[PDB]
Amino acid sequence: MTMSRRNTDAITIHSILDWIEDNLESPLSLEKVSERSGYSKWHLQRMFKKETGHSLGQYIRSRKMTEIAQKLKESNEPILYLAERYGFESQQTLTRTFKNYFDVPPHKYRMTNMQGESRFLHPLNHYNS
Amino acid sequence: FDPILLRPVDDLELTVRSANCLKAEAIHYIGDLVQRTEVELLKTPNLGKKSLTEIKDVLASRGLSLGMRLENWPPASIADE
DNA sequence: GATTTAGCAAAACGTGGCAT
DNA sequence: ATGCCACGTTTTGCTAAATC
Repeated sequence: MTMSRRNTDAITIHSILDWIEDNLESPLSLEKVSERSGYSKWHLQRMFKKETGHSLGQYIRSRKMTEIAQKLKESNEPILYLAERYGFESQQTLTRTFKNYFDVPPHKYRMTNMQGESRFLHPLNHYNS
Repeated sequence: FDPILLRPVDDLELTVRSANCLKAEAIHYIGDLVQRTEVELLKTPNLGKKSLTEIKDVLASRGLSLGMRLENWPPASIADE
């Protein structure tokens, strides 16, 4: 009591966002992986959702999507490489996820100059993003 | 003394999952970290092994040993977030 | 050749509640 | 407060295909 800064239910989750961000560049790091960094999937999901506002598994995909998108525009790293690097089983898989998220094919997104920061979830996950 | 050694772990400018997780283990000063056993700290159900690289970097680049007892590290004003 | 796509199935997940 | 099932959902996985 007598703090007016952070919440007890918040501090227990205020060590998951950073964990994911520093573990999504290569590994999958979903609820099951974050289980060793918090609690059981079904419990962590509930706690994460009631803190950040978004779902864990949802957040993982959302952040990875925008991260790859940036590397498709700023960098010229091959789609197949980015896929395998980010934990995707195949380029086809990444193409599916990207298309069902940004609605634009990964290869086209790389050439689309009109496309910018749209549907780009940031490593905050607390205020709409 | 070292300018960053007397700084909060949350404001050491490291990676993502490192500085923020360290201040969640009652560590708000690097002085505690240098006297902390990595074998236990990195085993905490949250701390990542990828953070060890940055943590060890701070100690190594400062000439600090694992669990090196400091004569004086906590000043007058020492609070948490 | 490269990219994108066809479906199918599963896995987890989305949550609610439940249990301790 | 911690653990769990179920229902459902998304994704996933999988073989291929199609387009560029």
